[PDB]
Amino acid sequence: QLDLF
Amino acid sequence: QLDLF
Amino acid sequence: MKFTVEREHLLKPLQQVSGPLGGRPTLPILGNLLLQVADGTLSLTGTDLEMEMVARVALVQPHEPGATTVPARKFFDICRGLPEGAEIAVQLEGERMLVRSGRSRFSLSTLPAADFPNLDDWQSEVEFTLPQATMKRLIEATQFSMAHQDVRYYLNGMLFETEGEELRTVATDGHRLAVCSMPIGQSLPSHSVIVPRKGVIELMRMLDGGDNPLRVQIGSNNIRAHVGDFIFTSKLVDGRFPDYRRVLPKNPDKHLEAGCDLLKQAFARAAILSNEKFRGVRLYVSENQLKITANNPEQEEAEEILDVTYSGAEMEIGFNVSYVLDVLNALKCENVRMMLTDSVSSVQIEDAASQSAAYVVMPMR
Amino acid sequence: MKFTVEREHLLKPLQQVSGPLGGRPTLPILGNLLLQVADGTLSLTGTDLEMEMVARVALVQPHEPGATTVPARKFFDICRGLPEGAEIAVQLEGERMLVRSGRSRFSLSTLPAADFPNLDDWQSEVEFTLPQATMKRLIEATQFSMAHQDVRYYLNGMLFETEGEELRTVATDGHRLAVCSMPIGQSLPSHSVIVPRKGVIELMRMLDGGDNPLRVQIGSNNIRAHVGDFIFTSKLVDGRFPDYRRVLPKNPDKHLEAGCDLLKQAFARAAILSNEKFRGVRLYVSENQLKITANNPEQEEAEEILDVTYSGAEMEIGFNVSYVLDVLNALKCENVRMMLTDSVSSVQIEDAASQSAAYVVMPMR
Repeated sequence: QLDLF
Repeated sequence: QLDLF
Repeated sequence: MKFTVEREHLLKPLQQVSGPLGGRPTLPILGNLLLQVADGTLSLTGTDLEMEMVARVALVQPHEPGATTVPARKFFDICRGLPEGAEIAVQLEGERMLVRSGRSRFSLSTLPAADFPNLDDWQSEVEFTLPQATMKRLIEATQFSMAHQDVRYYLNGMLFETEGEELRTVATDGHRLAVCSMPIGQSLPSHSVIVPRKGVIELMRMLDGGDNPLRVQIGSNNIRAHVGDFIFTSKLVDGRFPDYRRVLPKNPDKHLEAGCDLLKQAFARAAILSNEKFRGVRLYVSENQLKITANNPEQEEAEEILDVTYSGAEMEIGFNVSYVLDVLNALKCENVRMMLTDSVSSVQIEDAASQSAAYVVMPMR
Repeated sequence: MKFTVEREHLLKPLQQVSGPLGGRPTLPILGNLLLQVADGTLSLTGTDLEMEMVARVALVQPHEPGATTVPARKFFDICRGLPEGAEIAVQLEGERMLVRSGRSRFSLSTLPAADFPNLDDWQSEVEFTLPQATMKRLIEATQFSMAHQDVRYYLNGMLFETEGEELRTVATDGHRLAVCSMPIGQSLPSHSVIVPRKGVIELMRMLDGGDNPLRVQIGSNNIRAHVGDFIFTSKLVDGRFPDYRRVLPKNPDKHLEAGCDLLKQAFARAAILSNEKFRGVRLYVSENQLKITANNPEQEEAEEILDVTYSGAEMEIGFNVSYVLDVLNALKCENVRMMLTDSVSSVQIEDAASQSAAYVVMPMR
């Protein structure tokens, strides 16, 4: 899971 | 609370 | 094993067989459904070891016999998730079950059919058929009176009793009792069995409401119900249920009649200000009048006065309001009859227009 | 303190002030409702020390001014439990409040009005009015994207942003974002505030659906909403919300369009066989086609193939299926547009026919 910020 | 039997 | 079936023919059977199954099963195979293809029929079985639900689905489309077990929730969700009118093609391929419909493909893990729990064979002692509505009525009329996780396990179930042409249900928690009798139209031998809580819940759930009659078979330690293409089987509770006949007030001197709704609403309001743990309310019966009072440890007080039909002697009786409300909510009639003896003896509550169901509540000192 | 009011005109106010008053309170007085009679108006107040609910009921019948605090749930239950059209006569009689209607009588324990928490007055910095339906839409379009008990506390709320004639809601958990803009027909200064989860829930709860417009007033550390004769006040989250404008993909090269339902159903089915914790699905985008795959640790596999409108380069992107489904369920439109960059960059999802709401979902690996 990658983060938006 | 009373009992039935 | 292989089969092709319309989604519509598979949905209700999958829902029904997933019934005995809970979120976290004891054994992993208990989270699975047993699928068996044989003679143009797909059998689906779900179990929790105490009870089983078997559904039979007719296969019109080509099929190959065989058996396997698949995760119930995942398989049901896949079929349910498929569009209306979808054709579901199922095939066993190794230790995986393949589910195909349109451009949707699923591979589910299997557990061997041989590992699936087999409920012991038994021969039916008493068999009868009855409308679904009759079974629903018998259960709904008494279910709430069953004990909740009581140490005396025999009270956590429902007694099913056959006598003459009547089927009767009895449920008691030791403080209150519910008894419902319904004619069956078949002369039956005298049999008395305890169906566990979960079996009772399953019996209710299986009743679709429709035209299909319900076929009941009772053995010495098991009960079976057939509805359409479903077969529910449950172990019975091995215990001796108390005699409801002894519990019933013999000749109540005092008879009170009241509108069920007005009586229910007055008790519901008074209940608000009763002890949160003991739920004690006081009933003051007098000529054509009922006064209900409640108070709690915070010293809050409720009072309700109703016009009732009563002509006997004035008396004060204490009751757990929850027990009274449970009866009034189970009744679903216009008027109710309360049959009283004295302040230390049980009340019998009924439909004023029907004796088929009787409710016995022991008072509070 | 004394008042007489018609049940149906006390019900909604009690439901709106007492409804949010839930669970075991910190202080006992927090479980109470402040009742104040003054100038032909009955004020009802519920508080949790942070959020406040005040309702004003016009007293068209004789009344005596005064104030007290009564258990909220018990008082609401009494009024609700009374019959249709009932006249509720209330009077303070010592350290107990008397509630009388017909032949129903209640005495409730009181706590002094002076002990009731009085929230400090504050000055509104921004104010505007808008239809209830607009507020409902703004919240419902983004609410699901709010973080659940995240350490970055400012993400557990919803940003309310005013800019020109628009009101905008933003919600993010750091993985997915939801932004909804609605024109409000009033020129507003540029303001940005974070409303806590519970304040958001209450703002939704207060929307009756009816003709009444909603008047919002935003202060430095508080927000208040007026709907009819009800005033909801909440403290704001003191934090800096991330900039949604930066989060939005700059100029995506790839654009996919699909029927929302077909897309949703395909994802819902693939979700069944995805990792229960990580919910990872894979999307394979190709000319006019989408292939969705999912597998879990038990090596179960799901595959879905759909016809989409896609004219671009073939790519494979991983997503938490729950995040995708949440967007597709929040959309409630015929067609959706997915705007993509690459496999390691966020997707923007929106209604193919509307830019009012945008959903940004960060992929996986």
